[PDB]
Amino acid sequence: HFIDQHRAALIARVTNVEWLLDALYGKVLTDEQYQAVRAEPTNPSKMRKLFSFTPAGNWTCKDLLLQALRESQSYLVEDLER
Amino acid sequence: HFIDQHRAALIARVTNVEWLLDALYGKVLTDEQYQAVRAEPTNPSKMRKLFSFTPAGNWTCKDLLLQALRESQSYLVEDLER
Amino acid sequence: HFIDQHRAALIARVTNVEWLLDALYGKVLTDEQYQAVRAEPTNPSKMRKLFSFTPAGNWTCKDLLLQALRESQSYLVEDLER
Amino acid sequence: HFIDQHRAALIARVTNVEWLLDALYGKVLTDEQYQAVRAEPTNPSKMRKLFSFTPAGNWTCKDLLLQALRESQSYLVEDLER
Amino acid sequence: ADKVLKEKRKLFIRSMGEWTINGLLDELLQTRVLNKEEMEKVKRENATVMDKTRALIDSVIPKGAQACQICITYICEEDSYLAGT
Amino acid sequence: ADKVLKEKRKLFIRSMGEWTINGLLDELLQTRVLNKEEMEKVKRENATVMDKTRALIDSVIPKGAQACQICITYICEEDSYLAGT
Amino acid sequence: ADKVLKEKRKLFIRSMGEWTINGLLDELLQTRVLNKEEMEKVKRENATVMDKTRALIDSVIPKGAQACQICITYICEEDSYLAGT
Amino acid sequence: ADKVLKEKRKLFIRSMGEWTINGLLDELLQTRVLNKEEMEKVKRENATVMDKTRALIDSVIPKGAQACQICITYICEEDSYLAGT
Repeated sequence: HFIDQHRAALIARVTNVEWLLDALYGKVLTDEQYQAVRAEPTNPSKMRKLFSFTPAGNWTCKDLLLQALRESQSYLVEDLER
Repeated sequence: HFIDQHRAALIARVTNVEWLLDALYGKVLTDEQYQAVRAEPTNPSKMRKLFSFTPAGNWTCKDLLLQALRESQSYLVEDLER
Repeated sequence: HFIDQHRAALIARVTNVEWLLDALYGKVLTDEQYQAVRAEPTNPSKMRKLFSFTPAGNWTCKDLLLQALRESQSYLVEDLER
Repeated sequence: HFIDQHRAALIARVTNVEWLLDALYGKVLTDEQYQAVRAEPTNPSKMRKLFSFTPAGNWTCKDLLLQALRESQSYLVEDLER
Repeated sequence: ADKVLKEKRKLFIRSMGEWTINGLLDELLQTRVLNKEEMEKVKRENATVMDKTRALIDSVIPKGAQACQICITYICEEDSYLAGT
Repeated sequence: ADKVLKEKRKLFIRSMGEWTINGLLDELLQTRVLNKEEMEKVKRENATVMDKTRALIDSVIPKGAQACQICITYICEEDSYLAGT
Repeated sequence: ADKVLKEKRKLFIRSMGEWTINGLLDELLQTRVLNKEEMEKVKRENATVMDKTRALIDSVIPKGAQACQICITYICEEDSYLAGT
Repeated sequence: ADKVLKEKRKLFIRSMGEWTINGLLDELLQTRVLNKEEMEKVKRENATVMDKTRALIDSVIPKGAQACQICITYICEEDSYLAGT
């Protein structure tokens, strides 16, 4: 549920979407999703399309995203726990 | 035609839509259609708009398209024959 | 009447809809109309929505559009006079 | 009102969108808006997106933009006086 | 009078490359063929000598009465092995 | 075998460098798999070495990936760090 | 403190050089803020100093309290005409 | 006068040299018609052989119509073999 709370945060914060995008390729994001999200001009808008492409309540996809965040920058997880 | 059979592959596969677009210009479609196809962000969506302009009953244009496919990427066509 | 005589041609001939838009913004086009015209991807369709906003008897806007066309390309303006 | 009058010039006259960007980022542009404007290809298109963020009724944002123009390029500003 | 010279030589310009490409488009700027903004728009596109060429080719919609041709004369001042064919 | 090559991973192919990527694109051009355009598109548009590599990964040539044993064999020619060589 | 740092800091990061930038990247990488790839992306950004700075500042966007602080403290050991107090 | 000065001598200023270019941008910063930023980008990022010119040609869009006189007078400091100088 942490994720949903930073579903809002990260859409306005993270700037490394293209790398996280990897963590979901085929796992959760097919090429139709992938290209669409990549085509967006801003990192905020890239995340906006991305999170509308993961409407699954499945914890797996959320957990994969978190692991991606942990392996990408490793900072936002503490910064959003506050 | 195989192309009619395998168009679902084509929309998701052929990553040089712009080259194909060149051949279909003066010979097949009106340039308004050129710009239209070029506009949408993804290669899958670019092909989707392309096939919506291309009449399935127009066999002649389809032949030129096949030759274009053969000259464009030249490996996918043989993998589609297989 | 210059416009009503060439509307079909120039809808599909001039590329720089956005440049033409600048003059219109100053005189006639409100910001809502500006954004509307800009939101069309393809230049022929972008002009089509522009001329759909200005198909009335207002001669000032029509007249300023001619001068804009003269200052836009200076090539198509002579080519359509011929 | 001076800037609103001459935006048709300025959209296609001043080049250094990035300098202008700094002041607006502080006052009006949020980070998502900053990225949006930056993603646009041409200085004219960059300014076009900038003025779409700028509220027409706001003197403050207009005034900040003018000061930015003066501190980036006041020699365009002197050519505007002329 | 010049449209066909490219209507039938379109894809040919998909082989035209090099800094001859910039040069090809900065003559059209001097004349009223391309605006500063359109010149900027073509330059801000990021293909190597490919979409560039298709952008100038998008500027042939104008009856190239003296435009389409001004391109052709610049092509003539270069070794146009495509024209030579 | 081909299907596994088509998936494998990206993060592992993402953990590469220059002096392999350059040689990969050279061969992919010369093996006629991608034309000049894709070579230009990868080398010009996709600046970020990673972005470049994700672009070659978009040259997985979807169900054209019998050519991707040209890629795998080039990986075999050099130091393979991937478990799925 | 934290929010104040960044708006005032785009404000003053326009007064700088490359000695500074080069060193900045080394510490921001080693303080685990971002990967080698983003450091590579900023270094291979098609600008000189200026847009690269706006890029580092796009790394302070997700930044938390300590993420701004590591940058500002690195600024501290030099002449901070940036007015870093 | 100012409008004419840009109108032409562009292909002609495109056949200029680093000697003049190097001196020119230094003085354009000094005369403050040119900002620190753009000159800083153009000298490295743009092509050396040619784009060097297109850089000051990015002043042609009124970054100083009075600067057209400043440019021509700087040209007068050396061999103004171009017409209108």
